Amino acid sequence: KPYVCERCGKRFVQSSQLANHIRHHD
Ligand SMILES: [Zn+2]
Repeated sequence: KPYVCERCGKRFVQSSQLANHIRHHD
């Protein structure tokens, strides 16, 4: 899955979790 945190370089299998991840960078 091409879903990686542009903000810290961590990626996720789930698009939801990646957005959840980056939501914590908001
Ligand atoms: Zn991140």
